[PDB]
Amino acid sequence: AENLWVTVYYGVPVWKDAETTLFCASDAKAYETEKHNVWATHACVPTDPNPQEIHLENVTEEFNMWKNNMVEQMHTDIISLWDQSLKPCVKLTPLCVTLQCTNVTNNITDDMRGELKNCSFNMTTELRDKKQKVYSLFYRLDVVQINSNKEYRLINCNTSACTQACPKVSFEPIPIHYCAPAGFAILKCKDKKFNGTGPCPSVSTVQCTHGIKPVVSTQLLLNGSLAEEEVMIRSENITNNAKNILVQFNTPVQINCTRPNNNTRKSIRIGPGQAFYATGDIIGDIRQAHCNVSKATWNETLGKVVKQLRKHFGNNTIIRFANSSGGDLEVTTHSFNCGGEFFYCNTSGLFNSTWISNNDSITLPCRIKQIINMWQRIGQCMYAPPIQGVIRCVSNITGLILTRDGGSTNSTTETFRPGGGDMRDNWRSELYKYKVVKIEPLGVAPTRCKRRV
Amino acid sequence: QAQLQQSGTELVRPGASVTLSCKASGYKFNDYEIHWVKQTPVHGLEWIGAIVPETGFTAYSQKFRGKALLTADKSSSTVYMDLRSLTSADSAVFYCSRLQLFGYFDVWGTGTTVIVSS
Amino acid sequence: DVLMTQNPLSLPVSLGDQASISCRSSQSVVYSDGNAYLEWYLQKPGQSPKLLIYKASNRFSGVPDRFSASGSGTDFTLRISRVETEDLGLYYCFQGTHIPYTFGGGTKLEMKR
Amino acid sequence: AVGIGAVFLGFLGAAGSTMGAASMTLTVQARNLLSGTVWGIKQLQARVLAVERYLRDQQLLGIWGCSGKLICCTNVPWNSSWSNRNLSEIWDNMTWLQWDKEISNYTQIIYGLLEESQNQQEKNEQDLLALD
Amino acid sequence: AVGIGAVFLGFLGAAGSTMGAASMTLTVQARNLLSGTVWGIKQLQARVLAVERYLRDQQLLGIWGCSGKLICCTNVPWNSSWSNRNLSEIWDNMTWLQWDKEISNYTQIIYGLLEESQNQQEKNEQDLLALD
Amino acid sequence: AVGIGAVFLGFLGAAGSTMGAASMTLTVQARNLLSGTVWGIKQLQARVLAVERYLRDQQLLGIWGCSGKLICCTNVPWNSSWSNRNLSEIWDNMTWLQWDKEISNYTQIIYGLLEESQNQQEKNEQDLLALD
Ligand SMILES: *[C@@H]1O[C@H](CO)[C@@H](O[C@@H]2O[C@H](CO)[C@@H](O[C@@H]3O[C@H](CO[C@H]4O[C@H](CO)[C@@H](O)[C@H](O)[C@@H]4O)[C@@H](O)[C@H](O[C@H]4O[C@H](CO)[C@@H](O)[C@H](O)[C@@H]4O[C@H]4O[C@H](CO)[C@@H](O)[C@H](O)[C@@H]4O)[C@@H]3O)[C@H](O)[C@H]2NC(C)=O)[C@H](O)[C@H]1NC(C)=O
Ligand SMILES: *[C@@H]1O[C@H](CO)[C@@H](O[C@@H]2O[C@H](CO)[C@@H](O[C@@H]3O[C@H](CO[C@H]4O[C@H](CO)[C@@H](O)[C@H](O)[C@@H]4O)[C@@H](O)[C@H](O[C@H]4O[C@H](CO)[C@@H](O)[C@H](O)[C@@H]4O)[C@@H]3O)[C@H](O)[C@H]2NC(C)=O)[C@H](O)[C@H]1NC(C)=O
Ligand SMILES: *[C@@H]1O[C@H](CO)[C@@H](O[C@@H]2O[C@H](CO)[C@@H](O[C@@H]3O[C@H](CO[C@H]4O[C@H](CO)[C@@H](O)[C@H](O)[C@@H]4O)[C@@H](O)[C@H](O[C@H]4O[C@H](CO)[C@@H](O)[C@H](O)[C@@H]4O)[C@@H]3O)[C@H](O)[C@H]2NC(C)=O)[C@H](O)[C@H]1NC(C)=O
Ligand SMILES: *[C@@H]1O[C@H](CO)[C@@H](O[C@@H]2O[C@H](CO)[C@@H](O[C@@H]3O[C@H](CO)[C@@H](O)[C@H](O)[C@@H]3O)[C@H](O)[C@H]2NC(C)=O)[C@H](O)[C@H]1NC(C)=O
Ligand SMILES: *[C@@H]1O[C@H](CO)[C@@H](O[C@@H]2O[C@H](CO)[C@@H](O[C@@H]3O[C@H](CO)[C@@H](O)[C@H](O)[C@@H]3O)[C@H](O)[C@H]2NC(C)=O)[C@H](O)[C@H]1NC(C)=O
Ligand SMILES: *[C@@H]1O[C@H](CO)[C@@H](O[C@@H]2O[C@H](CO)[C@@H](O[C@@H]3O[C@H](CO)[C@@H](O)[C@H](O)[C@@H]3O)[C@H](O)[C@H]2NC(C)=O)[C@H](O)[C@H]1NC(C)=O
Ligand SMILES: *[C@@H]1O[C@H](CO)[C@@H](O[C@@H]2O[C@H](CO)[C@@H](O[C@@H]3O[C@H](CO)[C@@H](O)[C@H](O)[C@@H]3O)[C@H](O)[C@H]2NC(C)=O)[C@H](O)[C@H]1NC(C)=O
Ligand SMILES: *[C@@H]1O[C@H](CO)[C@@H](O[C@@H]2O[C@H](CO)[C@@H](O[C@@H]3O[C@H](CO)[C@@H](O)[C@H](O)[C@@H]3O)[C@H](O)[C@H]2NC(C)=O)[C@H](O)[C@H]1NC(C)=O
Ligand SMILES: *[C@@H]1O[C@H](CO)[C@@H](O[C@@H]2O[C@H](CO)[C@@H](O[C@@H]3O[C@H](CO)[C@@H](O)[C@H](O)[C@@H]3O)[C@H](O)[C@H]2NC(C)=O)[C@H](O)[C@H]1NC(C)=O
Ligand SMILES: *[C@@H]1O[C@H](CO)[C@@H](O[C@@H]2O[C@H](CO)[C@@H](O[C@@H]3O[C@H](CO)[C@@H](O)[C@H](O)[C@@H]3O)[C@H](O)[C@H]2NC(C)=O)[C@H](O)[C@H]1NC(C)=O
Ligand SMILES: *[C@@H]1O[C@H](CO)[C@@H](O[C@@H]2O[C@H](CO)[C@@H](O[C@@H]3O[C@H](CO)[C@@H](O)[C@H](O)[C@@H]3O)[C@H](O)[C@H]2NC(C)=O)[C@H](O)[C@H]1NC(C)=O
Ligand SMILES: *[C@@H]1O[C@H](CO)[C@@H](O[C@@H]2O[C@H](CO)[C@@H](O)[C@H](O)[C@H]2NC(C)=O)[C@H](O)[C@H]1NC(C)=O
Ligand SMILES: *[C@@H]1O[C@H](CO)[C@@H](O[C@@H]2O[C@H](CO)[C@@H](O)[C@H](O)[C@H]2NC(C)=O)[C@H](O)[C@H]1NC(C)=O
Ligand SMILES: *[C@@H]1O[C@H](CO)[C@@H](O)[C@H](O)[C@H]1NC(C)=O
Ligand SMILES: *[C@@H]1O[C@H](CO)[C@@H](O)[C@H](O)[C@H]1NC(C)=O
Ligand SMILES: *[C@@H]1O[C@H](CO)[C@@H](O)[C@H](O)[C@H]1NC(C)=O
Ligand SMILES: *[C@@H]1O[C@H](CO)[C@@H](O)[C@H](O)[C@H]1NC(C)=O
Ligand SMILES: *[C@@H]1O[C@H](CO)[C@@H](O)[C@H](O)[C@H]1NC(C)=O
Repeated sequence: AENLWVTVYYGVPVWKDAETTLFCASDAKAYETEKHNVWATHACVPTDPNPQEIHLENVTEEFNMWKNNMVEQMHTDIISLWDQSLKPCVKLTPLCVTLQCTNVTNNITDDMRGELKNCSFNMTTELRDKKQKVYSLFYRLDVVQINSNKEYRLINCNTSACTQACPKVSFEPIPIHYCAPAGFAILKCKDKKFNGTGPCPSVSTVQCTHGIKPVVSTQLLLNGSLAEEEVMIRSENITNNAKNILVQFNTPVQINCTRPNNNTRKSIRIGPGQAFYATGDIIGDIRQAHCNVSKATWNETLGKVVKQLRKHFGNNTIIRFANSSGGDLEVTTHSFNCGGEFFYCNTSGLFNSTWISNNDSITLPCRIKQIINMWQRIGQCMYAPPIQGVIRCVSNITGLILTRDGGSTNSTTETFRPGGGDMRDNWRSELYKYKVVKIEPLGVAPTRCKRRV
Repeated sequence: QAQLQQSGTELVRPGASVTLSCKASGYKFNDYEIHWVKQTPVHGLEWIGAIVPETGFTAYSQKFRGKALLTADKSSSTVYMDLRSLTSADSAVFYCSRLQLFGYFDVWGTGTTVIVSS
Repeated sequence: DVLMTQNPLSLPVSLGDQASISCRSSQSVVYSDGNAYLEWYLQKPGQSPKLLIYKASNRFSGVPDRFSASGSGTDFTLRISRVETEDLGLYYCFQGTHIPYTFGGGTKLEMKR
Repeated sequence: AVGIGAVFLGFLGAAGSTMGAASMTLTVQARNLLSGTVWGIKQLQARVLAVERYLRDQQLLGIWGCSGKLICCTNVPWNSSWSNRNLSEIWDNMTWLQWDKEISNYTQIIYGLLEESQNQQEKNEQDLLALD
Repeated sequence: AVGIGAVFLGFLGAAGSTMGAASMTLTVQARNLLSGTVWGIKQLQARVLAVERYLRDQQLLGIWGCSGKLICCTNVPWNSSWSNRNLSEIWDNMTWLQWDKEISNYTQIIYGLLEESQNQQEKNEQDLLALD
Repeated sequence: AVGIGAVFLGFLGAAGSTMGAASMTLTVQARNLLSGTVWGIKQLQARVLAVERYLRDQQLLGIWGCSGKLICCTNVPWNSSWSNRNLSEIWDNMTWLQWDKEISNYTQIIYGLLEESQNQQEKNEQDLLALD
């Protein structure tokens, strides 16, 4: 009896941290036509309905949203999808030509003076020996003067040739589910006050993650998930100011963005089967694009985030909000895509407040660009075709990306500024509750068994 | 004669732990799994947990996870709840009920009115 | 997670009439096996809850033909015909597919004199 | 209602249960192990790697004389050095994760002992078959 | 002449013969199961899928205690509900295709019963090994 | 010093040793068999082919009733036609390479005899199981 012997068990429920290649799944409804979408993937298998989520009682797991894999994989997959959706489209090599530009004083407002240029240029036709004189409207951010006459060129012409986005392909994000392959499991942290790292007392195993929409934006997380109980402040090292602070709201803040210009699209034949979609005359008045948020709602949300930040920086601390220090237009502005148009909004009014220890709306102007450098890459630029009519979109601000300034000693004041630029933080805000583990089905334990001779 | 018998009334002080019981008789204990539901007029009927006597598996709900501790004895065909850190909100009537896989709560108990008072 | 909404809170009815109880689920209750485990339970004053219908369509055990349930997915309804004095009590709808299970808000049947 | 037992019968459903109780759901994990341009290449590589891992595990089991079995009793006695813990403690209190953490140090020693025991048993079978 | 028996020994050669006679050519199909840029990707995917299917079948057989055997006798009694047909009828009149059509309804029930029987036998072996 | 025995325990370390001595290091080769854009395609094809070869070998072993064993004693008597050499000569003088060269001619005959013996044993088991 006291003589115990080794018994071998296969299929034991034990696992370890591991990295693998998850396979994406998309909702079946997405397969109803609408194949023209950047994120529409044929690889993504149909979503298994009535998903099953098994709760692992008494199991405590260690999570780390900052060293987490399955965020780098998501970044890579999104970038690859973006490139794949751009391969078949037109390369705008002929567009790198001298332009004779002039201002559009055609019922513009004082804030839109010089923002639009009326540029005329010679272009190749479908016949190699013929040329056409055409004109288009270009945003001042897309053309740079070259030096009487005033000649311009596209900003990208000394770096690379831009690929025109296919007009039928949509930029609207669609939910994507990441699923574990054979021999692997995805563990979900069900704790509602989880700060992204450390043990998670409440754990469950899921076949696939919740549908995560690949929303690309800076300084403001849009259309994401909301904290269930309180505003969550998450940082790899809160004391270290070099680390971005990810803020998750418990209630959304509605943001209304519009491009009030009635744009007109114009097709120009660049070559055999090649079309360049230019911008024709704007029908009506020319006015600045802008976004609106409720003043009271934003103030309440800022008060809440300040309340949660004081838990990390002391009660009697002055918390200040300031606009971006500087950098490229992508990071210093709230960048996002609104119905196929790319916005660059000046959020200086959203982050203008100092908080003491004790029906109006905020209109923040926005600028439009058509030459897009996504994923912080250089040499791969995309030209966004113009969109006819008036653009309008409504979104939820579900979080922030903040950066703290290095203060000398303890100056009883902390100033936070909006950040972003690295989309891995955007995915990280949705995958913080997930991890991938590898099953280890082989187990040896003492049992009072003995084999024959 | 499948019946479930539980204690009638237990009066204890707040911050203490009470041990209830649910005697299973007249039917093979193993085959069915015993569930518990509280009967309160303010929060309504809620499910606490359910045990399988065979493997001892204990399933709980997040609304009463933690303090609720469920144990069973196969020899005596008994299922107990050990509820700790009792407050006024815990005073209600607890019904112990049996269930089968892909089955139904055919038979219930008489209830157990618990009062938390010093 | 599975919110079980039951309406109306009180359902007055005269003896011999028909009373209808509506109970709506927040999400789908159909399990992977293909069956929907939604049950209706009745609690009399001073008595423990009693099972009436299982599977939302099948009769528990020779319960009256008066007690008939129907519905699908989000919407489920229990109908009681020829109301009798013994039918007084609280009716509760309950789904048993997604853990944690939840009980209905409760409908208080009231007989009329 | 389906009942909470179906959860126990789900993938990793017994991860939190006692290893004695978790020993009754081995087949779930065992079957999950075989469940079933650059994206296609990566998916194919993952599938091939999973197949290779499963085959390596099966080859190990066969090398221990445990081929085709999920629970295999052996001739290797248990050393108190690996774990002086009782039997009731192990099979009624701990879970497989905790136990793996405890005995992770001696796993290779146990594997080598199992291999040696199987080789000795095979040659003893062959020698008794040198005698019959 | 080679003779018509070589045809019987060919792949699926016994598909039309009585299942009793077809039981003597199982190895042919069993071996055929493992016989051996976009085009290469598709071919590789097909090969990997075939390997996965074979491994799943072998894992099932092992889970029933039938590992390594082409014919495996079990402890599960035959239910008359599945088929009240006689033994001579089944093994001297019908073919495997007809029989599969007949019993396709109860296949999952039989598989579950086989799994339960193997689990019971394994734990009974372990319990008798708790006694020796 | 590690000693020259570790060399004997290395991959193919016993290739030059007598087959009797090389029979004690089978597991090394057995495990090596599963060790673990155009370049990726070729690597994946090689891995899949290795897996297929290993599975074919295992299926053959199972078809001979030798599943899960590295040394498997059979019921097929040895023909003097294949090799009239003694036992001591074979198992204390020659090596596996020399022996393979000698008996390469009769390998298919031996394989067929093993298959027939396993089929006969399986049906005899089934017939004794027709009697019990
Ligand atoms: C956060 O989440 C919100 C909500 O999910 C999201 O706002 C939504 O954005 C989408 C995508 O831009 C909007 O969908 C567009 O809607 C307009 C307006 O019509 C819609 O609404 C009316 C009234 O409700 C409905 O009757 C109507 O059916 C539409 O639903 C449409 O005009 C758009 O359609 C064009 O684009 C589609 C892109 O896939 C094409 O499929 C479609 O065929 C249309 O293109 C065609 O016509 C164009 C104009 O003639 C032409 O230029 C094209 O070449 C082509 O011929 C589109 O369906 C949706 O309305 C928004 N919802 C709200 C409430 O605002 C936010 O954008 C999101 N935030 C972020 C940052 O992602
Ligand atoms: C960006 O810059 C481009 C310049 O390349 C502008 O395009 C020009 O816009 C002007 C003004 O809208 C156009 O001039 C108008 O052209 C019309 C069509 O031309 C036909 O008719 C004239 C005779 O009138 C012929 O000579 C010609 O060959 C065509 O057959 C004319 O109908 C207009 O005439 C009207 O206005 C004049 C004003 O004096 C009256 O006298 C007339 O009676 C009549 O009422 C006018 O001449 C010009 O043609 C456009 N050129 C091109 C190449 O498009 C864009 O408008 C500008 N966009 C923005 C946003 O600034
Ligand atoms: C994000 O958004 C914020 C505001 O939301 C911007 O901050 C503003 O930046 C501008 C500079 O671009 C600041 O300057 C203001 O410019 C106005 C326009 O100037 C023209 O008109 C005056 C005559 O009125 C001319 O002298 C001048 O040369 C220009 O032709 C001025 O009118 C403003 O002056 C007003 O305020 C001052 C101070 O109170 C008074 O003395 C004046 O009399 C007048 O009332 C002013 O100079 C502007 O002040 C900034 N606003 C704030 C709130 O600070 C950010 O620049 C923007 N970010 C980016 C990247 O664009
Ligand atoms: C597109 O291609 C056309 C055709 O080559 C260009 O037009 C040409 O431009 C040149 C220089 O601007 C002109 O030369 C100048 O002509 C004037 C008028 O006689 C003269 O005074 C100057 O000294 C100089 O020689 C040329 O005549 C003109 N040709 C035509 C047919 O218009 C045009 O500049 C190109 N770019 C655009 C935006 O159109
Ligand atoms: C998120 O939450 C986790 C835990 O819930 C935090 O990690 C914990 O942080 C505390 C300090 O804030 C650590 O305590 C320290 O331990 C070291 C070593 O023992 C000691 O020298 C220090 O004096 C201090 O006591 C604790 O160990 C650590 N736990 C883990 C598991 O890492 C984390 O800081 C939180 N992060 C944010 C951004 O809120
Ligand atoms: C989170 O960030 C804080 C601040 O960056 C880290 O604390 C810092 O740790 C470094 C060491 O890596 C300290 O530098 C050392 O300081 C001592 C004394 O001043 C000096 O003798 C050493 O030669 C070295 O320079 C630094 O002072 C310290 N600062 C603060 C404010 O704590 C912290 O370690 C980070 N946490 C993690 C988990 O990385
Ligand atoms: C963002 O908020 C601004 C206001 O802060 C909105 O601008 C306002 O837009 C409305 C409707 O487009 C304008 O109404 C107009 O009023 C005049 C005079 O009463 C009337 O004659 C017109 O028929 C029209 O109703 C309003 O003037 C304009 N400005 C203000 C100060 O209210 C803007 O539309 C908002 N945009 C989004 C996307 O939410
Ligand atoms: C962003 O745009 C949305 C529209 O998609 C705005 O929502 C709409 O706001 C108007 C207010 O101008 C609401 O009308 C009001 O409704 C209340 C009752 O809720 C009524 O008492 C008022 O007399 C007025 O009719 C409208 O219902 C509402 N619709 C929706 C679907 O929300 C939103 O306010 C805009 N937000 C910002 C910050 O501009
Ligand atoms: C963040 O907020 C501050 C304060 O509101 C902004 O500072 C302001 O920036 C603008 C534009 O950079 C300055 O405008 C001036 O424009 C004339 C036009 O020629 C130029 O000559 C001047 O040198 C200057 O750039 C404005 O003076 C300045 N005001 C102050 C008090 O510093 C800052 O731009 C905002 N940054 C972002 C990224 O939003
Ligand atoms: C960021 O916040 C600061 C302070 O909260 C804002 O500066 C303030 O802007 C208001 C609005 O123009 C100024 O009030 C005005 O003062 C002039 C006299 O200078 C008066 O004639 C007007 O009728 C109006 O009352 C206020 O003086 C000014 N204060 C300071 C210290 O600058 C700033 O505008 C905010 N920036 C953004 C982008 O929201
Ligand atoms: C942005 O935030 C708003 C407000 O949180 C979100 O609107 C909310 O969306 C949910 C789900 O679509 C709505 O719940 C639904 O209600 C209907 C009844 O109207 C019910 O049949 C569904 O089963 C579901 O429970 C919720 O009512 C709605 N909130 C409001 C005030 O209408 C919106 O989805 C967020 N996302 C955006 C704007 O992209
Ligand atoms: C047309 O737009 C140009 C700018 O693109 C105006 O030229 C000047 O531009 C500088 C900045 O680039 C401003 O500071 C000046 O105020 C602008 N005006 C002047 C007179 O220098 C130009 O004025 C606009 N109008 C015309 C007719 O060309
Ligand atoms: C933008 O301008 C176009 C001009 O083409 C407007 O389209 C016209 O709209 C009117 C009134 O709805 C119709 O009678 C015309 O037949 C339309 N013409 C065409 C070519 O579509 C369009 O409505 C404008 N958009 C907005 C928002 O005002
Ligand atoms: C147990 O371990 C000790 C220390 O390594 C060793 O001396 C002893 O031989 C081992 N006994 C068995 C039975 O494994
Ligand atoms: C045979 O099937 C019937 C009907 O499903 C069932 O009641 C009985 O238990 C089964 N018996 C066996 C031995 O499988
Ligand atoms: C099956 O065998 C029995 C033997 O008693 C026989 O009576 C019966 O007729 C046979 N079945 C058929 C279909 O003839
Ligand atoms: C041995 O080989 C000879 C010649 O092929 C054959 O006649 C004989 O039957 C064989 N005997 C055995 C036992 O294999
Ligand atoms: C094989 O063994 C026999 C034993 O009788 C012996 O006579 C014979 O010489 C041996 N073979 C050789 C090649 O010596």
